[PDB]
Amino acid sequence: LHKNDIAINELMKRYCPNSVLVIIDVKPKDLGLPTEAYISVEEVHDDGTPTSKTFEHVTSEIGAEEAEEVGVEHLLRDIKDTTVGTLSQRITNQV
Amino acid sequence: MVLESTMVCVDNSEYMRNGDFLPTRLQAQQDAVNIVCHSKTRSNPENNVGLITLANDCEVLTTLTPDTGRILSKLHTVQPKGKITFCTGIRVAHLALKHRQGKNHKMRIIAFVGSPVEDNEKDLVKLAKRLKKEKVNVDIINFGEEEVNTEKLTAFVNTLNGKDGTGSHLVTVPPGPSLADALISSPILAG
Amino acid sequence: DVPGFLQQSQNSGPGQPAVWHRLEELYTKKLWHQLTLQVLDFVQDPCFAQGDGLIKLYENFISEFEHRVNPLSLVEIILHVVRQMTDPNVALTFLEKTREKVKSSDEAVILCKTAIGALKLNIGDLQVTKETIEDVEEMLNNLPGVTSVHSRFYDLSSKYYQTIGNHASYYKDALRFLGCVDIKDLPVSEQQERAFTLGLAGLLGEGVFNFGELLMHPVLESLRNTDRQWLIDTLYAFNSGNVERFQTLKTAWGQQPDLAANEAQLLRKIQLLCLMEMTFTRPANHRQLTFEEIAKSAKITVNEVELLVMKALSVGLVKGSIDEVDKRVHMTWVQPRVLDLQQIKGMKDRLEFWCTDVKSMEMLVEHQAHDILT
Repeated sequence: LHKNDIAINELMKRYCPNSVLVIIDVKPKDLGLPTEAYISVEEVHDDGTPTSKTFEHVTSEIGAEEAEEVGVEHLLRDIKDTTVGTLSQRITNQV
Repeated sequence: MVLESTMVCVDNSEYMRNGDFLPTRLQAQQDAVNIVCHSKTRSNPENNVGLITLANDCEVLTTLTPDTGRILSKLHTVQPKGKITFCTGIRVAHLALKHRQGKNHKMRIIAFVGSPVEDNEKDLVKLAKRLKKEKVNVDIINFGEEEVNTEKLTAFVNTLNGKDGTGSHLVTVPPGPSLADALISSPILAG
Repeated sequence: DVPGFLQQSQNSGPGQPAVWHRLEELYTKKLWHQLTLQVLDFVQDPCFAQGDGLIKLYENFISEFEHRVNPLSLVEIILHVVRQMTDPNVALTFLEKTREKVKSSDEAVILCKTAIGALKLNIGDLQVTKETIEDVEEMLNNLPGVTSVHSRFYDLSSKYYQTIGNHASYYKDALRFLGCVDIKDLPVSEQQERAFTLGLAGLLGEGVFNFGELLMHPVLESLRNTDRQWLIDTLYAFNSGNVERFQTLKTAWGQQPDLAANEAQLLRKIQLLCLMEMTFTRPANHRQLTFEEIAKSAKITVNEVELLVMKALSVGLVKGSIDEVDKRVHMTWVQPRVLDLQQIKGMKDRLEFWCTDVKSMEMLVEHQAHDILT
């Protein structure tokens, strides 16, 4: 996260309404959730530091509407669904 | 005709509104921008003109476009804040010259400076060395003054200007009742 | 009036022509900004404030019809005018005139109402001034967080602190004053009394329990090096807790006025300190405790500990509820607040142990799990 990002987001803070910032990685080596939703708001600091733009973490979920699930499932033919049973559960319980 | 890009920087400070010199000369140099962009329109209408200020926070009012129609409307609301900035004012233009449409167009950037430079000689000669390295045409225009006109600015221009043959020219305007239009129209850079 | 100004501009005191030379030079050059700068430099100088009554009005008029330079400077110099003349009667008319004269581009109304309120903070008006102060702090939540205006607002909250009405608000604003600190350029001689009344407000503050937050920032303890250490001693004693009542009794009888009636309240405030510290002391190894240590440290009987923990549950800083039948004391979640070194060591320790345990179990399980299942 660069310091200039507040100035970059300031433009859309002026012209447009409040903007949400998303940080991802260039190389998908991260096992965790690649997408982090950060809302831009001004919060009162307890220490007394001057008021500045603060990025607050917002929970998110990865999902599709209708056809995108079909497209992904067809293009992959690798990943498996929930499939309640032994292997599907024990894989999670392992990794 | 001639294929080149035009970048004009306007001074949004309050030093342009002073009562000694012209009565808010911002409108006068605005009219200058108008007549020179109309001149370029008459010569080569395919040229694009961008607009940005010299202030701390760099904000582009209008992206480079051959049509000055909406630009004339964007010439208003100068937002008279800040004082002056140099380095990032250069880096927000010369580095942004790669975002132009036509790749056959030459690189030309001018500036209107109505405030004293806060940067030392080091940053000046370094940035001049950079502009000389990437070889970009620069025309220095200063409206109004406080201290001596040209001291380190002379060596600044001399070090910044390469290719003595048909190269860049320096524009120095003294105090006077006459406007800045016919005065900046004197060199070959205008018209 | 420009040619007629030369007559009264030329004539001045013994030392005035020194600055009046540059003043009249910038006046002939007709530079408004440089004129304003020269004015501020003139005010900054320790003038005798005698024959300046003419130049104040002149620069006032000039600043009025110039409609160029920042009117805030005019606000400052007219505040110097109302400070020198001490005439609140025409002050309202002048301020209203300044508010009416300035057009609308950027909003100076916050500093204008700041000045109005500041001048109205005298014995003349109180309630309405507090109302318009609330208005002022409710004015701009926007980007100009420069806090300089809010620092002047902190001065207003100091003049409001002169009133015994609300102690807590001045401390909440004192946190902001603690966070808005820039540099040491301002006189330390003033910082003595500033940190003094800050110490008094912090001590008498009922909106805060632990004083460790005030001692947290290094600038205060760095600026208190010149001042006597009697305050730093008792503040650090309140920060690290008091196992002895002698010193806190000494600082209880240290300040005679207003500390007598609030003494018992301060005792009821610091009685929770030993509790939170003792429950934050041992994170493990039989958390279960008894009232013996509490009664020994707080030198109180066994009859008043019920009302003590009743007050503790009344504040709401502790969720502790003891289900005991036979004599016992159970403890619960508590806030670390300022800092602890042994709890940092214990933090890295318990964390390293937890981490290597989770890692060990993970590797141990996955060892056979990957082979026999996959």
